Amino acid sequence: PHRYRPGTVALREIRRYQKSTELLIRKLPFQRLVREIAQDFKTDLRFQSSAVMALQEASEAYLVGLFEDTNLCAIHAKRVTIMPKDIQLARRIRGER
Amino acid sequence: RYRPGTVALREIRRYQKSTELLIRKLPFQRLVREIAQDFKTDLRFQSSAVMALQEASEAYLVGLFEDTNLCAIHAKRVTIMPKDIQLARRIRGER
Amino acid sequence: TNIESAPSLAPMKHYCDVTGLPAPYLDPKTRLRYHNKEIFAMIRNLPQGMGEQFLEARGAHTVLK
Amino acid sequence: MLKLLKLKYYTGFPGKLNSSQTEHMVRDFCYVSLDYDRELAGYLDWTGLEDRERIVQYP
Amino acid sequence: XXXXXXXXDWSKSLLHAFRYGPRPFDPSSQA
Amino acid sequence: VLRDNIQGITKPAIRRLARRGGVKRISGLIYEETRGVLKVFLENVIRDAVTYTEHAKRKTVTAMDVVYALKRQGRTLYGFGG
Amino acid sequence: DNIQGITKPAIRRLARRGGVKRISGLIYEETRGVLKVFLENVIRDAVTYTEHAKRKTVTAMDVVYALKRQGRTLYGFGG
Amino acid sequence: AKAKTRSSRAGLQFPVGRVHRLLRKGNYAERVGAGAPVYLAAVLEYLTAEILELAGNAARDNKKTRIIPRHLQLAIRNDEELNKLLGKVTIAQGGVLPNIQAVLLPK
Amino acid sequence: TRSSRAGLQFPVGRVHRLLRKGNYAERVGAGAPVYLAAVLEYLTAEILELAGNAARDNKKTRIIPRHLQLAIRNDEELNKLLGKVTIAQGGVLPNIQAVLLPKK
Amino acid sequence: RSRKESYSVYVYKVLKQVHPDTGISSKAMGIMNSFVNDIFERIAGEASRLAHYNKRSTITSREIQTAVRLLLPGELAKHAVSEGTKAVTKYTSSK
Amino acid sequence: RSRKESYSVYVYKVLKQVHPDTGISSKAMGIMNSFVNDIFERIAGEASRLAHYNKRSTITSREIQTAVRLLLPGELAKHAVSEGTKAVTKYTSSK
DNA sequence: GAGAATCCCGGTGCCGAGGCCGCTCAATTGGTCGTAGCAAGCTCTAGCACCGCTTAAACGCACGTACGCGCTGTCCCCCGCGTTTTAACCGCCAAG
DNA sequence: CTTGGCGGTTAAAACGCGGGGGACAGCGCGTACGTGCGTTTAAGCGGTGCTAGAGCTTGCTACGACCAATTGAGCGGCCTCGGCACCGGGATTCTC
Repeated sequence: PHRYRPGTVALREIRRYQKSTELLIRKLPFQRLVREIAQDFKTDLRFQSSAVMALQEASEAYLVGLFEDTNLCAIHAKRVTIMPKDIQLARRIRGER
Repeated sequence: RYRPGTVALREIRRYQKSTELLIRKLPFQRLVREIAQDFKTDLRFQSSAVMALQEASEAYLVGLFEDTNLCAIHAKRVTIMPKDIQLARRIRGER
Repeated sequence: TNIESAPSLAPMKHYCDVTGLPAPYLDPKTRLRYHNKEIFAMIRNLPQGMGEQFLEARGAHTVLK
Repeated sequence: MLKLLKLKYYTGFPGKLNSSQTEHMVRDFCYVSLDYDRELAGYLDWTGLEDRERIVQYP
Repeated sequence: XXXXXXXXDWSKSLLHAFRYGPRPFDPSSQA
Repeated sequence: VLRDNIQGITKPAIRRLARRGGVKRISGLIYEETRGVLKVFLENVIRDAVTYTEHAKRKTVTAMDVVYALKRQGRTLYGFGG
Repeated sequence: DNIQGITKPAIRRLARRGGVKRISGLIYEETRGVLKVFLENVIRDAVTYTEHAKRKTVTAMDVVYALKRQGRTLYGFGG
Repeated sequence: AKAKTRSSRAGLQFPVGRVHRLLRKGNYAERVGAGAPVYLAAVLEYLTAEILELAGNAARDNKKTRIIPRHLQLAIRNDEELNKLLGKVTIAQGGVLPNIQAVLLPK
Repeated sequence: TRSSRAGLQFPVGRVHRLLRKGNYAERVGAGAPVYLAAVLEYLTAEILELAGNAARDNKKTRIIPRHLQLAIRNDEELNKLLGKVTIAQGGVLPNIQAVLLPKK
Repeated sequence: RSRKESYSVYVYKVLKQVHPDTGISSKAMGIMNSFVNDIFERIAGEASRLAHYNKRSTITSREIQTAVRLLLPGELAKHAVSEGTKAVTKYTSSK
Repeated sequence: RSRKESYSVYVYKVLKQVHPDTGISSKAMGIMNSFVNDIFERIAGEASRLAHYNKRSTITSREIQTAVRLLLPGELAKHAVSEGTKAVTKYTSSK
């Protein structure tokens, strides 16, 4: 048939998404999430489009920055797969918890 | 002779209770002046300034040693190695 | 003229201001009359910005200036 | 009446709460009770709340 | 409690009777 | 008030983020953890943003509120003002 | 060569307070380097504050300001 | 005309007038409201009390009747909120929290 | 204009007005906005230069934010200056760890 | 002699209020002083930025309250706003 | 409308100075503007704190220079300082 | 050596970058003057240098065992991919 | 300028399954580091003279806010166009 070795097209995905600059998280459900979280602080909020775009940029930047440190925490433990403990350690050293 | 690990833990319990400075005063002072002699000639130092420098230095080093130890334990090891320090510094955003 | 409105001086029966039931005791943190422990639970976990609106509905909010 | 319906339905009511519709609620759903302190304290009991309660739709 | 009941909600609280009534809760329907 | 939306951050999206972050292999318990972290993050940001909105006595959260929130949180964002 | 003034058992003690059981041999030189860089930055900023104040004596407040501007506020020396 | 302090009128201990002066001559704004100094003094006095209380507790724990920097450190690093407030703050002569990892414990 | 008298492109007058308000100090020096505008113009020049080169490498003539990100992150000093700064529509630098490269 | 002001007497009074039978060291005194100074600069700074953001040239109690809501976390902020409101109300009443 | 201003035209001029045949998009321009404003607030703030620390009520070019020396790292500082000292010289050659 | 799958190249539809223009309000020009800043002058806190000395501590080293580290078999859990299910995306007029 | 809502699309998200590369527990050779005692370096001690230089004070004076007159620099706004996203045939380069 036509198969590919596990870890090849994933690496190609890394090289492709690192080259691109467009946003990754889907816009509409993220906006829905933002509006869902905001309803615990002020009832009936209105949002500028630029505000939601800013929140999405900051969030994706934060997460993509965290995934690097996570990946480093995974390689430090002689592994290639990221694990929850790697995220925990990353955020711990980062000074968040 | 104690088994190799007991005295270490005793030292950990010993110094985690204390608050006084660990690095000797005069060598740290000499180091401070040696590093300072490349910015301003014939520098005079207040005693409180040197003490502040040492307090902040030891605090920084201990804080770094905690994270380093965490990196060492994360790799299923009980020994801190330069890789751990470099990783800690890297995640903290200093390297 | 227009100063014929008169106040009172008498004991007032203080009711609840979350619900309408008669309530016998208030709070130190939020100063709300309340009936029982369910209303006390809903008072101590309400989102901020509303514990002042109950005193606004009852009066004497005393908002900042 | 508008303030108490705004604070009763606490978590957000999906509907325009005008003043005039609360006025028309007051016009046909309010009556001065004869003996207030006895009527009030046993009003929200479960036995018979279905006939005390008055309910209002919205489109 | 299941072993005791085998061996042997909203209807308790008054806030559901105050907001909604003796009928059960709102299932987030249209009307 | 809608339903859930924490699941809106779908699996392939988190996978994409990891790809841009340079991750070859991802665990299964990564996704829920990431959803939690993102939830905490967005909470911390939106709280301060809404605070700035309330102090301005506005009912509409502006972009500048988000920018101020991020800046005071220690993550300055360019391309929106400030 | 006063960086060697910071001795091996001193770094060991600092590691003990940090909660470290076993220490590698390559740790000490690394520690000396990190401390050297840290002190370089802090003292650089401090001397800058000193020269701005037209003084030839770096005070404790200069150290406090230098540490504060690096995001490492220090209580117990003023400010 | 029988002067009284603004701190006494506000029922506080921290100096309201001093805080007001610092706000005025601190390059913060052209004008400053009259509620600002009493409010700020109140917050500072409250935070002061919250630390001194836990510090007194930590002092009592070490059988000492004088609060030392160590007690302040123990008070702040245990209170999560206070710790977050002073996360980038180094307390001189305060030491660290006695914390040993489970892996390093004897077998 | 003071910008022309100092050979600067950035507005000395506007910088002076901004320093006047904003509650920085009581009075503001006369050479201070000149110096400040000069520094801003220098930094602007450096970033726009490096980003121009980055745009040239991508066979583009209009600088997109991606070029700005590439310029800043490829300069340790500029990266240090903008360490806690997030550039919108900038992406990340291409970086794949050595142990992630295919083997066997 | 050039007198230098400090928050010593005030934190001492607070100490006597919360713990009548405890003392305080000079070092911890200076630490508390630096603490109060730091928070003052923080809240006043954030209040200043708040005033500047809304084109206002006056820092009222509202700006201070919002600043406290932004800086102090959780219940600490709640009690802070509580004590502040109590103080400004009691000050408003008693002229 | 209120005439919302920025550093647009100036950034464009400097861009055409360093690169005559190179343009810039709107988003990148906004980012450059935000950068200019950020550095402005940082330098002016540090200069303000500098003046305040030395009990001086004036931000001269000295405070700005020291602020640059504190903020900009390495060569970026050096060059900047030069570009400053140059400008303030020329301004004193035609005033 | 088969098979995708990036890259390359010539063509084309499109909209945002760039230049012009009306014109408003902020920068410039210019003079008084309160005053912060320069600055010489002067008191004295405090930093620097250092002679010898008890000794804690750094240093040096031998013995050895817990531990870093390479090797390895096995359970298993993500990877890749086709199919199927689902909602994000888009146009877009319209209430407020 | 944000919000609602058709309905129409289709790429993206879900589900499922074979299976291969990797997490992970077990084991063993070996060396790097811990523990303890002897030798040795010099930190810590204090004694105090010397005086640099921080700190304060008074006097002189040059700096900059401040009101006012006023003109163009700069922002909002309009429009032709060319960089660039788009698009599809085919070069071609990694992969298995």
